[PDB]
Amino acid sequence: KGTDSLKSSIEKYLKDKKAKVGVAVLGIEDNFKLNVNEKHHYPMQSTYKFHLALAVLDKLDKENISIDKKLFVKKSELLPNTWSPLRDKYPDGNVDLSISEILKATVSRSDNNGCDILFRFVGGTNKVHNFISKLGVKNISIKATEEEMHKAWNVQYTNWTTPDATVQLLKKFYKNEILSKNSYDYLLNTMIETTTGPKRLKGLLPDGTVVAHKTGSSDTNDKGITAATNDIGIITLPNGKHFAIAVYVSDSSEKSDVNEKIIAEICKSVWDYLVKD
Ligand SMILES: O=C(O)[C@H]1/C(=C/CO)O[C@@H]2CC(=O)N21
Ligand SMILES: O=C(O)[C@H]1/C(=C\CO)O[C@@H]2CC(=O)N21
Ligand SMILES: O=C(O)c1nc(CCO)oc1CCO
Ligand SMILES: *C(=O)/C=C/NCC(O)CC=O
Ligand SMILES: [Cl-]
Ligand SMILES: [Cl-]
Ligand code: NA
Repeated sequence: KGTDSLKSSIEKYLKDKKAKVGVAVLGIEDNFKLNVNEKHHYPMQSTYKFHLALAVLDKLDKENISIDKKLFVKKSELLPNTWSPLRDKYPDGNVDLSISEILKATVSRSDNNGCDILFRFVGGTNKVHNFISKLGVKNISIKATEEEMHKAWNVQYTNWTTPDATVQLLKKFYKNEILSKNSYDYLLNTMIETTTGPKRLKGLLPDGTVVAHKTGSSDTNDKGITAATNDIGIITLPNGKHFAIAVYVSDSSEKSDVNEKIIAEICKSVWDYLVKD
């Protein structure tokens, strides 16, 4: 037992769930670790917008470009029929939008068009892949823009991660090992000031728990398979410490609300273990 009855407890919970669920927990201040179903590749869906914002913010820090500089977005780039509050605000495109505003839409509101704008800005999906790899985090594949993921069903499975790689990226980011102080502060606040995934990592946590996170979601095909239901981020414990956590519910046959409950229950049991010192 110890941190092992916790792993065995999560495995027991996953036994009857028709899905492949990956889990990873990394203490921030204290060196706590937990893995469930780790040697597997889970599609990231919109969670990889976190990695993109990192590459964006790093490019700004390094080239000394202000997050306030404006980018001209062509109307042809605000694609329709994809989630994009940017397009809904500026339906005619051909507009100068600050990188700050585009980041906000991409991270806090999961803007697909904002995401693809920001991929163009850093030089494409492969540039983001290199940036992550050069940080010393392995087993993250970043190959498809949001536009490419909305084509064939298979294409989302080519943006994949291990759960371990995510918590490693989260904790590097949180301990301010990646970005300038101003860039760190900005991305953190956009990950706190989100309304997404209310029933995921946050669902069963006490009221007022600080949760900086990024969700991702996919469709359900006609054999009832939801490819990806995800939530990842950093959580504050009652004693003021933090832990990074990622839950990837992949290729689920379960109903949608069950898929989020899986994230919520798993995170809740981790929350209870760590709340006991
Ligand atoms: O001491 C604590 O507060 C928690 C914790 C939090 C993660 O930094 O990590 C260690 C493992 C555990 O229960 N401790
Ligand atoms: O098709 C596109 O790429 C662009 C463009 C100019 C081409 O550089 O003009 C229109 C506005 C828009 O979205 N289109
Ligand atoms: O727009 C959102 O709030 C959002 N959230 C997710 C992850 C699943 O909750 O994806 C999106 C964009 C469309 O999928
Ligand atoms: C952000 O999580 C992505 C949302 N939509 C992606 C798709 O619709 C692709 C699923 O087939
Ligand atoms: Cl273009
Ligand atoms: Cl409460
Ligand atoms: Na999302």
